[PDB]
Amino acid sequence: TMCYSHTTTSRAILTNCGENSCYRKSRRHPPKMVLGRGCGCPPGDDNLEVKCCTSPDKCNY
Amino acid sequence: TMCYSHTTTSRAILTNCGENSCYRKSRRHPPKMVLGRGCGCPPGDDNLEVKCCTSPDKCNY
Amino acid sequence: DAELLVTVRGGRLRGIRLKTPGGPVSAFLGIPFAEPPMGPRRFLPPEPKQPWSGVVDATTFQSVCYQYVDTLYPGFEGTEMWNPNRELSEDCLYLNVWTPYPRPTSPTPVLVWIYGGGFYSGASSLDVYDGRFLVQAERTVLVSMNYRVGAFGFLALPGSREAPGNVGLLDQRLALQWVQENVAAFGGDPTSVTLFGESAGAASVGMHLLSPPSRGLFHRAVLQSGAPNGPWATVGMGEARRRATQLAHLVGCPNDTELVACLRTRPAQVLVNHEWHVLPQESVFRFSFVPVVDGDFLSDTPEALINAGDFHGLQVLVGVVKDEGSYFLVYGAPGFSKDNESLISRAEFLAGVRVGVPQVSDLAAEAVVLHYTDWLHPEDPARLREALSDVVGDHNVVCPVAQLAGRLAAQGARVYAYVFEHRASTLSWPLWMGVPHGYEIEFIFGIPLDPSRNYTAEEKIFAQRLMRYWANFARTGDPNEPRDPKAPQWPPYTAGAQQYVSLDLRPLEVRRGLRAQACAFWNRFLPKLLSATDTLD
Amino acid sequence: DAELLVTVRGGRLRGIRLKTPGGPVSAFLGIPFAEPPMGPRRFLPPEPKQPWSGVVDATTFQSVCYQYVDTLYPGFEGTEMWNPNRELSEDCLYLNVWTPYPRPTSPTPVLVWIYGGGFYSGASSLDVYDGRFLVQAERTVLVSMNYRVGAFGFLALPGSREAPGNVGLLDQRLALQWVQENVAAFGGDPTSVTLFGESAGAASVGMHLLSPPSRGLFHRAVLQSGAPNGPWATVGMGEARRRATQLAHLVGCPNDTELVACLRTRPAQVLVNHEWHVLPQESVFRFSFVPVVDGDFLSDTPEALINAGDFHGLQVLVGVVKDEGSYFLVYGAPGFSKDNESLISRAEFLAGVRVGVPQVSDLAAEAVVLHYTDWLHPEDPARLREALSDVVGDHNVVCPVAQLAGRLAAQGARVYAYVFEHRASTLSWPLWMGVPHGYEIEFIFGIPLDPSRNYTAEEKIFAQRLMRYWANFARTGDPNEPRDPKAPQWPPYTAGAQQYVSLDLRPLEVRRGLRAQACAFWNRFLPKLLSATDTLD
Ligand SMILES: *[C@@H]1O[C@H](CO)[C@@H](O)[C@H](O)[C@H]1NC(C)=O
Ligand SMILES: *[C@@H]1O[C@H](CO)[C@@H](O)[C@H](O)[C@H]1NC(C)=O
Ligand SMILES: [Cl-]
Ligand SMILES: [Cl-]
Ligand SMILES: [Cl-]
Ligand SMILES: [Cl-]
Ligand SMILES: [Cl-]
Ligand SMILES: [Cl-]
Ligand SMILES: [Cl-]
Ligand SMILES: [Cl-]
Ligand SMILES: [Cl-]
Ligand SMILES: [Cl-]
Ligand SMILES: [Cl-]
Ligand SMILES: [Cl-]
Ligand SMILES: [Cl-]
Ligand SMILES: [Cl-]
Ligand SMILES: [Cl-]
Ligand SMILES: [Cl-]
Ligand SMILES: [Cl-]
Ligand SMILES: [Cl-]
Ligand SMILES: [Cl-]
Ligand SMILES: [Cl-]
Ligand SMILES: [Cl-]
Ligand SMILES: [Cl-]
Repeated sequence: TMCYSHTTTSRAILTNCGENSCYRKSRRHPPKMVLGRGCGCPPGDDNLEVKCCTSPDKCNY
Repeated sequence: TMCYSHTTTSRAILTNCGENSCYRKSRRHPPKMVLGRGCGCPPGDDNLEVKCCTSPDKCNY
Repeated sequence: DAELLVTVRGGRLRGIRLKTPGGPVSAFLGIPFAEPPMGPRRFLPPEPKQPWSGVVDATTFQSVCYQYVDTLYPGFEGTEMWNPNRELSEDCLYLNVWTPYPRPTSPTPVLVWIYGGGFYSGASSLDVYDGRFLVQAERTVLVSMNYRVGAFGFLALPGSREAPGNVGLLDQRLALQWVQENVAAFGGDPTSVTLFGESAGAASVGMHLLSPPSRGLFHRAVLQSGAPNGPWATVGMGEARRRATQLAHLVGCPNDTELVACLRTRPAQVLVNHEWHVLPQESVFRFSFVPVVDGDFLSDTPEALINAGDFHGLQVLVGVVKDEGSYFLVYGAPGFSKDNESLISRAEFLAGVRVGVPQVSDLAAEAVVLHYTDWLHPEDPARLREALSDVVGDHNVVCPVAQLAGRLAAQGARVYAYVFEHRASTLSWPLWMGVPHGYEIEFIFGIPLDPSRNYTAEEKIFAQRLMRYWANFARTGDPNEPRDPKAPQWPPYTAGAQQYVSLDLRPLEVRRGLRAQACAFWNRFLPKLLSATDTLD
Repeated sequence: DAELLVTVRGGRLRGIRLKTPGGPVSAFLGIPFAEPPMGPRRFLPPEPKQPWSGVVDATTFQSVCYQYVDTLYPGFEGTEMWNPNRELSEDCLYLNVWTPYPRPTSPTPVLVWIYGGGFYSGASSLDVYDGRFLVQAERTVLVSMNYRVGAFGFLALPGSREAPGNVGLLDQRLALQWVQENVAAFGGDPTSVTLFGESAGAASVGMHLLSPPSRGLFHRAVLQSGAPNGPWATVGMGEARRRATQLAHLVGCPNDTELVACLRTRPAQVLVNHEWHVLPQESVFRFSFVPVVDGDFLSDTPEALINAGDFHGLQVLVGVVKDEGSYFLVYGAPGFSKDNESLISRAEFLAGVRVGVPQVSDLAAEAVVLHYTDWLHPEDPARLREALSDVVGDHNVVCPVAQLAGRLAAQGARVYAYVFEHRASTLSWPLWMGVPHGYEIEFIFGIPLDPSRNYTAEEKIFAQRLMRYWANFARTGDPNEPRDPKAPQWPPYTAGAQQYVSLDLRPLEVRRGLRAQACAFWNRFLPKLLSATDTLD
């Protein structure tokens, strides 16, 4: 799947996660600032919310 | 002086207080209901307010 | 003549013919419906008048119930107009029947009037309550009764057998029972009986709605400028015995029995003398003796009942005048008198709020001030005049009525709501007061028709039009003509849409929202605030 | 050519000629005004750039201050538009000068731009801050600087010598000093310098007003959609060291010295990674690192100073857009996204209030809901959309600005106030958002003049007209043409009358009251309530 990829300090860019999943890391509570996107499914935390997906393609938007 | 005169249970009526003063008894605090009028200057209290006058004539209105 | 003679379960009566422009009416005035509540009967519920030999003279109003006489403005129609006109007596439980001429054949609908007067005053004999024009113009039977007021009607030592409280309301009920029993004798139809009252009168009506023993005594209710859930309309049990005991001590008294016994020995006037002392104080639009939530007549607080109650099969007419709060401000609020334009300073305003809104935390007045202040014009005296007239208006009347109206509609009833906004050309209060509390009545009763009074032509029509509205409601439970285009339709008030009409010299106009934003403060938010300010002590 | 060469106290520069429809402009981009705040200098106030040998290339913007990049909506102009466009560096303290062509003779007035971005983001290089059209059209000198943001600019351990806080504001000051010293080299008149900013940019401006060491660096101030007394604009000392210590712990650190030492060893990106954790939470329109009330830069809270301050001899221009709160709602408030019409339920509304109005008692939200609810239409989604957009709008911007505006006017200043209410035809946010925060800028800077962009004819005029307003203020301290009838007059905002104008495609229109009723809640009443709800714990 073609997914979004970036960090805290970079623009979003498309990337071939291909085999497997994508993630969308953000601030769990308001303001729900997006903290990053990439390939895989990384742990979250009290402050970090991670939303995982596989199918839709560029789904981690 | 010609002054107003009545009780708790009667209409106001003019009367010759003549020599001396008139009074206007009422509820000290809101509602400041008028409780009576007549000749003289009677004591008041916590609940009763008495306003005295002599000159104006029908002044205890 | 011919039909001034009439016989009721109790005995014979002799009435009198009243003249109207349109034609004659049959009046029967001062019919005894209870054993006079004197001596040992003072403070006690009414007993049915025992039957009499002979023919009772019913050509003239019987004495007004013993009450306080409002003398604020000596020689002033606007206040004197509601003052007692007949002699003053405890022996005062009499009622009056007006009926068309000639007496109708088939049974006609009956209107019953309950006067207001803050539960401390009132009389069925007041010139403005003359039933002659209403009966003549809409051929219906009109009945009104006197009921005990002040302490004689409402002083309560809750749980007491000697002073149960609520007996003034009991007086009203006895009369309603009398009507079931005797109205057919006048062409009246006991299966079609509508209640209409004003202010305390309205608040009563609202209580017969909520008191089951009365539900089978009437079929329709009209509340004008009042409602049982008003803050002034009911008092608690704790409060009530506080006031009765204060009065007792004030009068030298002295066990609830020996307390009331002693109380019963005092002249009536001694009791009225001390009526106004027992008020918690610093307030306008509050009265010493009013109905109690005793668990008897009312089983819960009017608000509690209104919420639970099922109201299917009921039709109610509710309304208010355009400026409810105005005239009450001259009874305390600083800077207010009728003899000027009462252009208050921003500082008299802030002080008045404390008056017009009794015992309420500091933070609460801020909240009122927050809402009723135009922050574009915080110091404009004229603007602060109306503002405090609204504070009092909305708190005591427009929001209790509008709440009720919404709760009824939502729970089975069909409701019609109005705002009366037309100032009598004969009005004798200052212009700043606008259309004040209690000045729609003279029109409802068609008094403008009286040619010896100085009303305009359009007004004589207005009352006619209005009487039709009331008559159509009593007959059908719907005010607007059985079938009348292209006349604007008066739609039913509902909880959502919130439609009402504005009764004035213009045709019916439909508005939405009965002071909807203000009432959300009084009804929704304020109690959430007081809940908190109280758990801050 | 000819005048792209210019020499300043520090050394030689080489500028560049920018093309405008109207004609050319001289730009000098990326002038070093501080010793790069790196290594041991991180968190430390700026030191003046030491002088250089040679000629510095000033034909292009220098790197953007190290900041967080907003990625909410990948590939979306409306957010990406404020994202960094140059590379990202701590070595970022550079400024830019635009000046007419040919360089004016007699000294001309100087405009200085301070960008916003919630104190966590921003750059002088943003396409929407191009100074070319403003300078060309109104021949004035335009200067803008980069200042440190996020932790690099505002992380504070109050009382610390290693991390004093407020250094981002210090960066702004150093540049203002640089301007006194060097602006004459461009035809600039250091005795006529006007500050204008937006949002955090505006809140800064407002702080130079209240910080004496800066008072002699400028003569006029324009605050757009922001103000120092906004709830988001300053943090307390206690709070600030809480946040800095949280960040420290989050980054493995580790005595304030060894704390900051360690902190200084971490990559810049590691610090930005953890920026948003340290927020007290459950809020929109709140940011981790903002100016502190340390007693140094500001001696008291902006509110305290505004109240005491004397402001004679000052002219201020204040304004807001028509829908300030709208776009922030997509960063949390339930039911809000840009990709539909965000028609919320009455229940998402009630939940949003808690978001748009951070840490505030339960009773307080009721009070908001009480005010922002149309009780005629309590469930209307469209109505609840705007309502919450106003709650956020008024709380964070329109009421802090309006308070300020009134306090200034009342205490010596001459104030002019506007409401910008025109939506860019090129706008890329949904229609429900109306005229959102930060979308008057592109017009002020005359960007519609750029022919490679797709603005309408009327709009190109609008910006011209607007630029005139700003230019007239900087020159004279009065926006409306020195002498121009029959053009509507823009009157000064005062505490009472409260006059403002509505900037749109129509001619100037004069309104009274900057959300006057709403602000009375936020400013007058709410704090009386929180005072009480807090002494309820
Ligand atoms: C109106 O009259 C009353 C009593 O005389 C007084 O309280 C008030 O001061 C007057 N208002 C004026 C003079 O504006
Ligand atoms: C708008 O979109 C967002 C995210 O997809 C969602 O929260 C919300 O339910 C939507 N609103 C609708 C469908 O009315
Ligand atoms: Cl007569
Ligand atoms: Cl007989
Ligand atoms: Cl009389
Ligand atoms: Cl109780
Ligand atoms: Cl309920
Ligand atoms: Cl009360
Ligand atoms: Cl005030
Ligand atoms: Cl007809
Ligand atoms: Cl029927
Ligand atoms: Cl309307
Ligand atoms: Cl309203
Ligand atoms: Cl270019
Ligand atoms: Cl050199
Ligand atoms: Cl770019
Ligand atoms: Cl602190
Ligand atoms: Cl002050
Ligand atoms: Cl906060
Ligand atoms: Cl609600
Ligand atoms: Cl011109
Ligand atoms: Cl000047
Ligand atoms: Cl306006
Ligand atoms: Cl407003």
